[PDB]
Amino acid sequence: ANLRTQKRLAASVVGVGKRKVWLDPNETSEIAQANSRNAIRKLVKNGTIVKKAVTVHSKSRTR
Amino acid sequence: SHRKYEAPRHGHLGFLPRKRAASIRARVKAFPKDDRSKPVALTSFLGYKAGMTTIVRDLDRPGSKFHKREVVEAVTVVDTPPVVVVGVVGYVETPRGLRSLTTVWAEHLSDEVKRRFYKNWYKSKKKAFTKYSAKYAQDGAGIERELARIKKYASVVRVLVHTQIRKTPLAQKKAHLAEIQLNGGSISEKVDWAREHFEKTVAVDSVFEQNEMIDAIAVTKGHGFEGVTHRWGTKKLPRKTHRGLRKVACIGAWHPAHVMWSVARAGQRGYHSRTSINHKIYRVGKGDDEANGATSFDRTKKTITPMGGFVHYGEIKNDFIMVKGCIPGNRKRIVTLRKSLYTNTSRKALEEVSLKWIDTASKFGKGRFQTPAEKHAFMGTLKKDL
Amino acid sequence: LKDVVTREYTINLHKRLHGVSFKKRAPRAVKEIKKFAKLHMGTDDVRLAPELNQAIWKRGVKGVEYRLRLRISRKRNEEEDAKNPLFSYVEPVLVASAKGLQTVVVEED
Amino acid sequence: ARYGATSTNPAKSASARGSYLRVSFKNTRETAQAINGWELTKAQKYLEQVLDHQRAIPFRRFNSSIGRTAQGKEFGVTKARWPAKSVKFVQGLLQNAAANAEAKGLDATKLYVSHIQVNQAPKQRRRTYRAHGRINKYESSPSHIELVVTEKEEAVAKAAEKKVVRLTSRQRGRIAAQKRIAA
RNA sequence: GAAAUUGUUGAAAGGGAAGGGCAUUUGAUCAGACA
RNA sequence: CGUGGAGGUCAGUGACGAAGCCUAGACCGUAAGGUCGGGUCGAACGGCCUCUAGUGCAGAUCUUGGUGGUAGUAGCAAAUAUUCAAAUGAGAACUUUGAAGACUGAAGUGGGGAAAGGUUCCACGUCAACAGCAGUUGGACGUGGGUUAGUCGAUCCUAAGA
RNA sequence: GUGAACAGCCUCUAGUUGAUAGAAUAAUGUAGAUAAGGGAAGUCGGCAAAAUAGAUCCGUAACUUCGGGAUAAGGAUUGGC
Ligand SMILES: [Mg+2]
Ligand SMILES: [Mg+2]
Ligand SMILES: [Mg+2]
Ligand SMILES: [Mg+2]
Ligand SMILES: [Mg+2]
Ligand SMILES: [Mg+2]
Ligand SMILES: [Mg+2]
Ligand SMILES: [Mg+2]
Ligand SMILES: [Mg+2]
Ligand SMILES: [Mg+2]
Ligand SMILES: [Mg+2]
Ligand SMILES: [Mg+2]
Ligand SMILES: [Mg+2]
Ligand SMILES: [Mg+2]
Ligand SMILES: [Mg+2]
Ligand SMILES: [Mg+2]
Ligand SMILES: [Mg+2]
Ligand SMILES: [Mg+2]
Ligand SMILES: [Mg+2]
Ligand SMILES: [Mg+2]
Ligand SMILES: [Mg+2]
Ligand SMILES: [Mg+2]
Ligand SMILES: [Mg+2]
Ligand SMILES: [Mg+2]
Ligand SMILES: [Mg+2]
Ligand SMILES: [Mg+2]
Ligand SMILES: [Mg+2]
Ligand SMILES: [Mg+2]
Ligand SMILES: [Mg+2]
Ligand SMILES: [Mg+2]
Ligand SMILES: [Mg+2]
Ligand SMILES: [Mg+2]
Ligand SMILES: [Mg+2]
Ligand SMILES: [Mg+2]
Ligand SMILES: [Mg+2]
Ligand SMILES: [Mg+2]
Ligand SMILES: [Mg+2]
Ligand SMILES: [Mg+2]
Ligand SMILES: [Mg+2]
Ligand SMILES: [Mg+2]
Ligand SMILES: [Mg+2]
Ligand SMILES: [Mg+2]
Ligand SMILES: [Mg+2]
Ligand SMILES: [Mg+2]
Ligand SMILES: [Mg+2]
Ligand SMILES: [Mg+2]
Ligand SMILES: [Mg+2]
Ligand SMILES: [Mg+2]
Ligand SMILES: [Mg+2]
Ligand SMILES: [Mg+2]
Ligand SMILES: [Mg+2]
Ligand SMILES: [Mg+2]
Ligand SMILES: [Mg+2]
Ligand SMILES: [Mg+2]
Ligand SMILES: [Mg+2]
Ligand SMILES: [Mg+2]
Ligand SMILES: [Mg+2]
Ligand SMILES: [Mg+2]
Ligand SMILES: [Mg+2]
Ligand SMILES: [Mg+2]
Ligand SMILES: [Mg+2]
Ligand SMILES: [Mg+2]
Ligand SMILES: [Mg+2]
Ligand SMILES: [Mg+2]
Ligand SMILES: [Mg+2]
Ligand SMILES: [Mg+2]
Ligand SMILES: [Mg+2]
Ligand SMILES: [Mg+2]
Ligand SMILES: [Mg+2]
Ligand SMILES: [Mg+2]
Ligand SMILES: [Mg+2]
Ligand SMILES: [Mg+2]
Repeated sequence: ANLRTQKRLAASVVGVGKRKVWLDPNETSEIAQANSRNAIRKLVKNGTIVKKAVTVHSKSRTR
Repeated sequence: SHRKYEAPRHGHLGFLPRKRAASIRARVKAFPKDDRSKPVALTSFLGYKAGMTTIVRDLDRPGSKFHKREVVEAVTVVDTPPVVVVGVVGYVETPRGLRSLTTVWAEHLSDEVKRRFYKNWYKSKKKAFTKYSAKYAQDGAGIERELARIKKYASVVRVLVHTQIRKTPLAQKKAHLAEIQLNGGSISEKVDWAREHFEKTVAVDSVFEQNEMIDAIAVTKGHGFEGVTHRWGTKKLPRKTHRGLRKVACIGAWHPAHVMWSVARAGQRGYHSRTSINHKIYRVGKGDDEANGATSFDRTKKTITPMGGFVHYGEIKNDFIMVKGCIPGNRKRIVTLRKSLYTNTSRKALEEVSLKWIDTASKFGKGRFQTPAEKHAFMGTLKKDL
Repeated sequence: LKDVVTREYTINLHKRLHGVSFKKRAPRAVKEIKKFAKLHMGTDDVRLAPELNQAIWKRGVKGVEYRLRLRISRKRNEEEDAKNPLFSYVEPVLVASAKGLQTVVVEED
Repeated sequence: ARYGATSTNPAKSASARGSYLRVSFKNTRETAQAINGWELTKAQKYLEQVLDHQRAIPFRRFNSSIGRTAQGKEFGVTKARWPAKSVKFVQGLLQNAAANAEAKGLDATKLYVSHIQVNQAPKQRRRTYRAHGRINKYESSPSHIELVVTEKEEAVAKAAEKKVVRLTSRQRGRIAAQKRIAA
C-alpha cells in the first residue's frame, strides 16, 4: 500500500506542505483509489484527508 | 650502541609471567618450619577480605620523633568465622619430592564443602562421599588403617579444612576447601589431633594472637588487558608521536633478531598470586561481642562494621582478624592468613600495640558519625523520627 | 499451560539506563522494558502500546523518567499461529506519580 | 543429475540441488559439514537452533581470524559461527529432499543426510573504488549445493571370500601329524 | 571439455616446512613364465 | 626423438567408434619418446621412404586468458537520531500510513533558474542484475503517458572580435 | 527572539529524518575535556595547549614621516527588580 502520490496530491490541492496532510490510516483502501485531484478533493471534503494545524510560535514572551 | 643515560629497568622479572592466576585461591607455597615440641595447631587460616578503616594508637618506639605520641594508621579487616575440619592428608618424602599417599575424610560433610565438589549442584544427585561415608559403618576397620598408615609413614601431616561461608554476607554459597599443615607435636600426635577434630571446628584465636606478624597469600585484583604504560610503568612517549604514545619506542636492538623476554609488552594486569608478608595483627575480634569496635579508651558499645556497613561487602557478624595496613586481594576474596616463616625481631615486630580508637563512620561517603546514636545527638529531631 | 494475567509493575529505568549513551537512552528504555516484561510473563512476544512509546520519549532521547509504572498483560495469540501461543501487551498506567507502588494483580473482567 | 560420488542405495534415497546460489561458498561449506551424515530430523532441529543462537556451526576450514564461542565446545572447537543465510539455504534444500522422499514413498523416520556437497559456482563481479583513482574487483562467491537423504538400514550380514590356503610338503605334513598326535 | 584451483568420498602420513637419492620391511596392486 | 604441411607407398586404421582428453594399470627404449589395456568421446587419422618449415619453453619485472594463498581477513566508524503500532507482502531494522523524538533554521536539507545532462519528469506493473546490509522501495527494470505562446526567450541590434 | 548584526544559539513556514545493523565497552588509537604542588625545568624551538576577549567609564610610554604608535600598557564596572 503506497499513498505518497495521494499525500503529495493532498498537499497541493489543499494549499499546504506535505508536512501537514493527514491521510486517515483507517480509510487506507478508499484513499489508494484516489488517483486524481478531483478524487482527493472529495476526500478532503469529507474528512478522509484533513489539513492539520500549524505549530504555534507564540509571541507572548516577546510581548 | 650503549644506552646514553643509565636507568633501572622497569618492573620486576621475579613476578613473571604476568598471566592470570590458575585460581582465586592463591596457593600456600610454604609453611613454617616444624617444631614438634609445641602443641598441635593450624599454621594458617581462611577468611574473606571485608574492608578497611582507620586506627588511632599511641606509638612505642624509643628514639623516634613519634615515641609516646598518637599515630593514625590504615588497617584491613578480614571476616573470619571458624573454619571446619573435615580431612587429614599425609605426605611422604621421596627422591622425586613430597608425595601424598592417603587422605582420610570425616564421616559427615557439610553441604557447603559438598557444594565445592560440584559444578551444577541444583541438578545433581548429590552423591558425593556417600560410599565413603559408609566406610565408617563396619566398626571402622578401613578408616583406621588409613589413619594408621599415615602414622606409620608420613613426614608431614596437613588438615583438610573449609570455610563456613554461610556465616558471611557473601552470595557465593559454595565453600572453600584447603590443606593446612599441622605443626604441633609428633606425627602420631598430629593425626590423632586431626581425627579428633573431624566435623569439629577451629577458630582464629587458636592460631593467631595480638601483635603477631603474619603473611597473606591471595590473588590480586584484576584489570584485564593492559597497555605497556600502566602495566610496567613505562614513560609516556612525547605528545608529538604518531601511531600513539603509551608504548615502548624500542622493543629491542636488531640483534638478537627477536623480541626478548625482558621488554615490556601490553597484556593481562592483575589477578595474580601474591605472598605478601609481615602484617601485624592489631586486633583479633570476636563475633559474639558487642563492643568489637570499642576500646579500653573508647568504651562506646559498637562493632567494627561502619555505618551503612562495609561497602561492597556487608556486616561482619563473626570473628575477624584486623591487620595493620593493606593486603593483596579485594573485598569478598578468599584469602589465606599464614604464620610467618621466620622469627623476626625488628622492634617494629615485637611492639605490642593497643588500639585507642577504631573509625566506624560510613565508608560510602564523607562519614561524619560513628554511630546512629551520635548522629541523633548532633542533629536533633528530624521530620521522620518519633 | 497458558495463564492470561494482567498486573501492574513499576520498573526502575534509572539503574538500567545508568551509564548508557545519551543518544541511546530512550531507545534503550524500549528494549530494557521489553526484557522486563519477558522476565515476568515468561513471554518472548512483547508488544508496547503506542502510548507507552510516548510515555518513554516524553522528554526526548536522554530524558527518560527514572521510574515507569507499567501494566503488563499476558494474552493469548491468534492468526497464522506464532512460535508461542502467548504474548504480552504493555501499557502506561495514568498515575499521579510512579513513586511508591509495590506490584499488584488486576482482576480482569 | 550426476551428483558427486555417493555409495548409497539409490532405491532408498532422495536428492536435491540448488545451483548458482548467492550464499557465501565458504560459509555454507562449513554449515553443510555440520550436518553431514546427520539424522535428517536431528539436523533440521539443529539448524533451527543455530538461527536462535543456541547451538553454533563449527568452522573447521574457512576460519582463520573467526571469533570464539562456548557454543563450539560441543564439537571440540573454539571457533564457531551462526551463518544465517547459509543455514536457510541448506535447510531449504533439506525440506526439498524430504518432499521428494515422501513422493518416492520412503520411511521418513529413517532418513539421514548421506551426501552433502557444496562447491563453487561462477563468481560475480562488482567493483570498489580505491584511493588514488584505482578500481578493485568486489566479488560474490556463490555456491552449488547438493545433498542426498537415504533410509538407515541395519546390519550388513557377512560373506566375502574363503582364502585359498597354500602349504608346502613340510607344512601339511606337520598338520597331518599334529592331529594324528593329539586333538 | 586439459591444467592451475575447488567440494565430497576412500586410503595414508604428519613432535619447528615439504619434496629428493641408494636400500629393504610392511600394505595395496599387477605382468610374465609354467604345463 | 617429437610437431604443422608436401610427393610416394602400405589397395594402412575407423561410426562394430577416427582424433582428443583422463588413468600412483601393463610393456619397449640409457634418453628424447614409443606401444597397449580400461574409461570418456564422436569423424576423421596413422606406419615406412622422401620433401618442406612460422617445428619442441620454466624463466625474458615475457604476451593474452584463467586461478590461488592472503581471507570470510582489511574493512563497511565524517555529516547529532532515532522510536512504538498498524497496513501490505512468501518475506519488513530499511516500503506505505498514523503516532512520537529530532534536524535543516530562510547566508536552508525551503522555493526557482544559467551551464551541463536528456527523459532522469509522471502513471501502471515490477525485483534477475544495480542502490559495497536489505528491499515489497528507487534516478533501477518493463510498458505507456507527458513539454500548447502575436506579448516568455530565441529570432533583430550592435561589443571585444570573427 | 536574543544581539551591533545577513554572527553564533533556539524557533515559524517549507523540507528532511536518507548515511548497514545488533551486543559489549580490553589494549592502542582518532576526536572532545579535566587535573593537587611546581610552572617551560620539557623541546631545535612554548610545537600543542592554556591564558585574553563584548560594552561603559578611567588611564595610557619610547619613538614618529605629526598622519601614528593605541584596544599601547594598566585598571574598575556589568544580573534581577
Ligand atoms: Mg653505560
Ligand atoms: Mg588455565
Ligand atoms: Mg592407599
Ligand atoms: Mg587505561
Ligand atoms: Mg612510574
Ligand atoms: Mg602503581
Ligand atoms: Mg617508554
Ligand atoms: Mg607527526
Ligand atoms: Mg567510600
Ligand atoms: Mg561511564
Ligand atoms: Mg551444477
Ligand atoms: Mg585453506
Ligand atoms: Mg583458509
Ligand atoms: Mg578474530
Ligand atoms: Mg581483527
Ligand atoms: Mg592469527
Ligand atoms: Mg579450534
Ligand atoms: Mg573506497
Ligand atoms: Mg577520481
Ligand atoms: Mg608334532
Ligand atoms: Mg560441454
Ligand atoms: Mg594411499
Ligand atoms: Mg623404493
Ligand atoms: Mg624425425
Ligand atoms: Mg610432421
Ligand atoms: Mg605451419
Ligand atoms: Mg595423476
Ligand atoms: Mg603389454
Ligand atoms: Mg575404449
Ligand atoms: Mg577414441
Ligand atoms: Mg558430429
Ligand atoms: Mg625425409
Ligand atoms: Mg617459432
Ligand atoms: Mg626449458
Ligand atoms: Mg610456461
Ligand atoms: Mg617461471
Ligand atoms: Mg631456460
Ligand atoms: Mg608466465
Ligand atoms: Mg590475474
Ligand atoms: Mg561472509
Ligand atoms: Mg572484520
Ligand atoms: Mg576507517
Ligand atoms: Mg534505519
Ligand atoms: Mg526542535
Ligand atoms: Mg534546530
Ligand atoms: Mg545564520
Ligand atoms: Mg538531501
Ligand atoms: Mg525546476
Ligand atoms: Mg541529467
Ligand atoms: Mg520518479
Ligand atoms: Mg532479488
Ligand atoms: Mg544505480
Ligand atoms: Mg546491496
Ligand atoms: Mg539483494
Ligand atoms: Mg521506463
Ligand atoms: Mg518510456
Ligand atoms: Mg519580448
Ligand atoms: Mg523571427
Ligand atoms: Mg529538496
Ligand atoms: Mg558510508
Ligand atoms: Mg556498530
Ligand atoms: Mg597542574
Ligand atoms: Mg606563575
Ligand atoms: Mg631549556
Ligand atoms: Mg622564567
Ligand atoms: Mg633538556
Ligand atoms: Mg632553532
Ligand atoms: Mg638548542
Ligand atoms: Mg600555537
Ligand atoms: Mg583554568
Ligand atoms: Mg608597543
Ligand atoms: Mg546594579
